[PDB]
Amino acid sequence: PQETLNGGITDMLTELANFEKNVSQAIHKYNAYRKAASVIAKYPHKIKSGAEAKKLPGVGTKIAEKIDEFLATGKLRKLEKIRQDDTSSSINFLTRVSGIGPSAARKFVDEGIKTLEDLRKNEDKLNHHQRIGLKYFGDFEKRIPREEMLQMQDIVLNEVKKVDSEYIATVCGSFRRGAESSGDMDVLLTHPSFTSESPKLLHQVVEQLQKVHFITDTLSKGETKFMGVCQLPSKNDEKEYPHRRIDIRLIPKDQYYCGVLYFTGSDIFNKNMKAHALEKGFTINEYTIRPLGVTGVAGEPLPVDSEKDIFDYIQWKYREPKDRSE
DNA sequence: CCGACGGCGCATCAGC
DNA sequence: GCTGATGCGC
DNA sequence: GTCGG
Ligand SMILES: Nc1ncnc2c1ncn2[C@H]1C[C@H](O)[C@@H](COP(=O)(O)CP(=O)(O)OP(=O)(O)O)O1
Ligand SMILES: [Mg+2]
Ligand code: NA
Ligand code: NA
Repeated sequence: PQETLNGGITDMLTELANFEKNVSQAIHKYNAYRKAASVIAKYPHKIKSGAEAKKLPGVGTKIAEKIDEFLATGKLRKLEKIRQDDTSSSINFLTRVSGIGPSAARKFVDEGIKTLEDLRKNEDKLNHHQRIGLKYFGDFEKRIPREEMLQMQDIVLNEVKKVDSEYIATVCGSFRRGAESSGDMDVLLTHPSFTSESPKLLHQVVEQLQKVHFITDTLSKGETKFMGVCQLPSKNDEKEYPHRRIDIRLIPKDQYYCGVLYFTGSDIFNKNMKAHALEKGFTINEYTIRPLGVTGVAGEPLPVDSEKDIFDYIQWKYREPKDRSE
């Protein structure tokens, strides 16, 4: 539904979420406010009262009261107060830097470091990840048009196959679901030589992507997970492309399609679909699907060579990534 | 009333 | 030096 | 903050 509908309420609730996460360090309250914001965002009527909102799952007594105040006055006193608080507003702002969480943000502000400018002046106090987040502060907040995501996929699949034609690589996330923009790029990688039974398999791929100057920085890298930065090549005379976030995950072959399913999402759909599998005698996670015995004891992971196999264990019919919004 | 609300890879800290 | 905890992001 | 055992 249109934002004008309840956008004021949803904006209020998201701002509250952010203060709970970044300032109060209350992650579960952050998620409570986000859940309330989502269900309200999907509500196809302009909310007239807190009572009306309370009928939705995730909206309770306190949010109902906040909605009543917002509706009667057009603001929320406590949010107005938080906004003008130099300490709170600065802490909340610094967490937009990738690598600066609530703990780091609090410490910086405690010592007089409140702005990106102060961060620039204080490089020695920033760890590697934080320096990268600062460097690309603006770029990391931009979204990625699907047309660029396709150019990016083109490079990733080409270079992976060039390293070893037996690798399998799948760009997952919202992109695989057919979205017209993405926040970042998620790549799942596997290889026949890597099973749960059985490295350098990930390194070889990261190395090649750096060699062709697609990967530009590294946030973290181990034997199964890479998190870093990449950029599309620019044409002479054209404005250069923003730097983008990319993650690459190496997963065992025998867990690969459970991973593709899971990392394609949405979370709504995942959380959603864990359900059916249960009621049908199955426990599912990002790695495996296992049968639940008559007392609830999990059996060995079931064999899986496709996304559809998973649906076929729970007697469902394949639903394309296109239709997995929920 | 009162505990769950996701869990885990990687980087870095804290303590030994 | 090593092992476990914490912070962070997802 | 909300839900639910
Ligand atoms: N809070 C959560 N709980 C459970 N699962 C979650 C999750 N957040 C993300 N996931 C899962 C599903 C995503 O497809 C996948 C990657 O999460 P992602 O952060 O890359 C979001 P996509 O779903 O990629 O949107 P976007 O990138 O275009 O903005 O991991
Ligand atoms: Mg993504
Ligand atoms: Na951050
Ligand atoms: Na952030």
